[PDB]
Amino acid sequence: DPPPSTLLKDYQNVPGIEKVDDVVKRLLSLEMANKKEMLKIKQEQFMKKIVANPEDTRSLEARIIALSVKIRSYEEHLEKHRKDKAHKRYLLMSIDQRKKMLKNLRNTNYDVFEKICWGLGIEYTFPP
Amino acid sequence: PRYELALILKAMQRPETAATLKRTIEALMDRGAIVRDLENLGERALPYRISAHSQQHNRGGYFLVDFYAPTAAVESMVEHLSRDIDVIRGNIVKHPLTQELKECEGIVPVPLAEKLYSTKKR
Amino acid sequence: YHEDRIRAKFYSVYGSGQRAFDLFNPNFKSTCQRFVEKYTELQKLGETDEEKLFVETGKALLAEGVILRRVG
Amino acid sequence: KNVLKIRRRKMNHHKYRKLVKKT
Amino acid sequence: TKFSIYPPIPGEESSLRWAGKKFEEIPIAHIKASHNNTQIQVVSASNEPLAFASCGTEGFRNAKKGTGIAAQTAGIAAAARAKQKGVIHIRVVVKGLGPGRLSAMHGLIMGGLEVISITDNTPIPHXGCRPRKARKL
Amino acid sequence: ATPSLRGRLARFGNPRKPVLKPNKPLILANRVGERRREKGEATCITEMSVMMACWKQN
Amino acid sequence: SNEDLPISMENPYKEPLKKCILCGKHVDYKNVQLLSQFVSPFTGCIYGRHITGLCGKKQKEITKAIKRAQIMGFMPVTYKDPAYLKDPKVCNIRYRE
Amino acid sequence: AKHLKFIARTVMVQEGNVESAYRTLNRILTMDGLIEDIKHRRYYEKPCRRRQRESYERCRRIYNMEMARKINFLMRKNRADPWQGC
Amino acid sequence: RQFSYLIENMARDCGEYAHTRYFRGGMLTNARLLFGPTVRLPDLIIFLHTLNNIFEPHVAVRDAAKMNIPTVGI
Amino acid sequence: REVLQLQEEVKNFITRENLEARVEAALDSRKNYNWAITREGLVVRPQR
RNA sequence: AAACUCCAGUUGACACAAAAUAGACUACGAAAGUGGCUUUAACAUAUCUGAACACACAAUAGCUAAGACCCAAACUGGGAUUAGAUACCCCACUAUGCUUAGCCCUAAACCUCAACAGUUAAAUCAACAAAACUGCUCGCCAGAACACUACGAGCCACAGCUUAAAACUCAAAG
Ligand code: FES
Ligand SMILES: [K+]
Ligand SMILES: [K+]
Ligand SMILES: [Mg+2]
Ligand SMILES: [Mg+2]
Ligand SMILES: [Mg+2]
Ligand SMILES: [Mg+2]
Ligand SMILES: [Mg+2]
Ligand SMILES: [Mg+2]
Ligand SMILES: [Mg+2]
Ligand SMILES: [Mg+2]
Ligand SMILES: [Mg+2]
Ligand SMILES: [Mg+2]
Ligand SMILES: [Mg+2]
Ligand SMILES: [Mg+2]
Ligand SMILES: [Mg+2]
Ligand SMILES: [Mg+2]
Ligand SMILES: [Mg+2]
Ligand SMILES: [Mg+2]
Repeated sequence: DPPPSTLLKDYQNVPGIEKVDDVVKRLLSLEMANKKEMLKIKQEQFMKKIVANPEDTRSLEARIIALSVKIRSYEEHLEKHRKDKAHKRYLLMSIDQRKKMLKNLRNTNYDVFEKICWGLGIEYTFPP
Repeated sequence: PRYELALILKAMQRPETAATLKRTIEALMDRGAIVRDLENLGERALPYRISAHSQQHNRGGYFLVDFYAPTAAVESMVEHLSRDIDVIRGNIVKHPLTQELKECEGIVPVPLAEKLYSTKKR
Repeated sequence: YHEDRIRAKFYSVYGSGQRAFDLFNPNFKSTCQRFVEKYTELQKLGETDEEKLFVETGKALLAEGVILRRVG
Repeated sequence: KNVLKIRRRKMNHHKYRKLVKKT
Repeated sequence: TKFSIYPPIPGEESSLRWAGKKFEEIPIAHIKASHNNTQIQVVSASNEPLAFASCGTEGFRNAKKGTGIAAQTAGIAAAARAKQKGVIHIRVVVKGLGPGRLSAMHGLIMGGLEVISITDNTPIPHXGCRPRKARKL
Repeated sequence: ATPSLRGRLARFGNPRKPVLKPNKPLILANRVGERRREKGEATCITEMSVMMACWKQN
Repeated sequence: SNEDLPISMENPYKEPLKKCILCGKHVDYKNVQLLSQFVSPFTGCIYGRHITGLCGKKQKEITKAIKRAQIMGFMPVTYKDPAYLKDPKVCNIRYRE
Repeated sequence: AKHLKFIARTVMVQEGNVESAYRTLNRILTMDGLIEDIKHRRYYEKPCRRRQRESYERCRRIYNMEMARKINFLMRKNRADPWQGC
Repeated sequence: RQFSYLIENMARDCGEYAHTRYFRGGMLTNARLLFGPTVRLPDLIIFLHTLNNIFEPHVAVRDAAKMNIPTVGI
Repeated sequence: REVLQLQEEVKNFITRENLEARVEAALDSRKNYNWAITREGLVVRPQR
């Protein structure tokens, strides 16, 4: 996971935040934020690493990355909450929606599809 | 994120109240909280008799602690407050001022529902 | 109609005129109608600001002896 | 609607549970 | 001054007195109006029992206890015993919606006691114990 | 103000479950209910109990 | 053609939308004086919107604030605090008639 | 139990008029719903039966409140016949 | 009923006929029984008000069409 | 603008150095959150 | 009537139970379900459709193991009623309702009204009910009864669930 000192995605690019007081820095860091704020940074890092245009979020590739970040969050929640049936359904559905996205990407753009699998560590399995 | 600790303290003299307040703030700081402000709401009669730590309290000192803490700190602080015998009631809520009120245009009138039943002649 | 915007503003600022509407007379003009007419006449002069034009309209009526008691 | 169709099935099921218990 | 239906607050200072006694010192008449019986206990302001009378102690038996006349008879009996001990003004606290809810107070007044306030303290659970199942009548 | 009937009933347009289940159509009739006679109660119970109480004493 | 034909506008005479007394004002559980105005003086029962006259949003806010204040040691449950009995009446309910 | 006694549901008697005081108290409990709630709490009402009653009581409010709104709207026309003989 | 008197005078003045009263069932479709076998029905019916006193179409509108009588109506 | 505002507020935040002084100041001060609303929608602050 | 009198009333202390009012609100969730307070995590999919069995869920009742005890309560006992009363009424008290960990996989699980898209034009339209329809797709139904059955098969289910016939009979059933 991103270090806790990491600045929030909103305040990371505001000018002069590197010189503010240490109290202000930790107040604007991931430590003092909820779990969703760290997930945004995770998605950002994956988008920059894998996607050619990080700004385009409507591409089939950005949607796969965004869904994979959600999938990982559900797996972490389900690790603590084992009998949460509502979230278990959301995980399995999300996994099935990423398989459909990956199938469409494999059919359209193979070169980019391979990069998604490498960066996100997803193994594409053919259905039974 | 930003929280508010509504701390009802036992009816004590100023030196003991000061010690309790300092002790509670020190506990928040030990758990990584950045305490922002301390407000004294005054000593008043409790709305109902509260029994805490084998003592029946009819009066208490109402205080507010504005602080920023990590989400994990809240649970730990709640446990610490339970063990403090000088605290009658202690509750941590998400600070109300963080929640922003959406602008309201006003009350929109809803017309009487129509076409509930067919217009056949009964 | 275009003048309904003027009538609405006039009714809000001054309220219903003291003169009672006589709907039997086809040519009856009310205080609001007089305001619309003056407002329109001053629009022909070429004033482009409604608020300024509304203020000028009221002043002309006051000069003519009309009683314009604002709600305030 | 009346419950005559349900009533036939109700007696069938009751008698079945009674038969299964007995045997 | 205008009459205030709201009782005088014990902490605040009030001018209302009854025989030189403040509202907090007037004896309390606890009435339990059940569906089958009415029980009246007059206690002092410091919770010292003074008088007790129920429809059962007045000789009514079985369904005859669950009547207005039976509760009125108990009220008169409780007032008589309370008036011997020095009670004049009483704060009535009634509990339950039984047939003798109002009749019991009439009996207390007919017995020479003056009711200065009426409090309803019928127990209402805010969600509590599940009551008995409905009857098939 | 009359409570709303929008979305309360089970209809094709209404996606949610029905809030209300009227056994009769919610349509105003052309008549109102007849005047109901008051439940009869025994009178002069208190006065009867004073006379009867004195009879016992005397 | 003709200039006297009606034109298409939004109703100029349309009156502004009504607003509840609490519209645009923060409701706080610590503000017990305000919350007490919406409960029964005798039973402490929360008044419905038909009595209080609040909009759906403010009715929910007031309800949640009362329930919070009542369990956190700020507000009594079974009655209205006598100190607030003399505050302005804003509820359409008459107990004496 | 925990709350201060003699504040809730307490009514003061004016000039020894106990009848008027009891009627007031009984009216306060009725308007708040305590009387009707107590009666329903005597025997347990099962969830399905409670939902069926609330649905019935709600439909009855809507109908009764709409009938009353029409009665007050037409009461103006209870005037004497102006065209008697036509 | 506000104009029943006016309409009845206007008909008498122009030598025509007025029916401003409660319209009994069958006045037009059962006339030969109500009036007589040789009765002549109206050739034109002018409705000055086409609605009855429950805000529904006057029954004579339908009955005039059944009898193929042309109708003028406000 | 938010970072600038925050950088000013942190100057007044309670710290271990000023904790004791801030506790005494709080004990002296009184904060009131109570106010009433009229039928006209006007706030009536408390007079005490 | 029985029961209770180790009872009842006032006052004080006092839950591993259940959550008045708000709610005349109509929200959340795939459905089942969800209405005391706080906090943490959190509510899939940038075309749609797409499983009795694949996968994951599924009220109440019930099963296995370990705990909790206010109240309610199948069963059972007592009282009464009755021709009888294996019921309806009264009393007492269990399994069970709760928690933890595994099962079981059913409902009038019905708002008996499928998902998505669109329309209010004309013959609107058997009746009733909650007006009548178009495009598209999946699922399902072809007289009643036999039959939520038999047999076979699968299942932590073993008095179970799911799938599910036939022979004889009838001229109706609905
Ligand atoms: S009308 Fe604006 S919040 Fe109530
Ligand atoms: K509750
Ligand atoms: K149903
Ligand atoms: Mg059979
Ligand atoms: Mg029906
Ligand atoms: Mg006996
Ligand atoms: Mg309710
Ligand atoms: Mg699908
Ligand atoms: Mg299939
Ligand atoms: Mg289940
Ligand atoms: Mg169980
Ligand atoms: Mg029991
Ligand atoms: Mg048990
Ligand atoms: Mg259901
Ligand atoms: Mg079905
Ligand atoms: Mg489907
Ligand atoms: Mg079955
Ligand atoms: Mg089978
Ligand atoms: Mg088999």
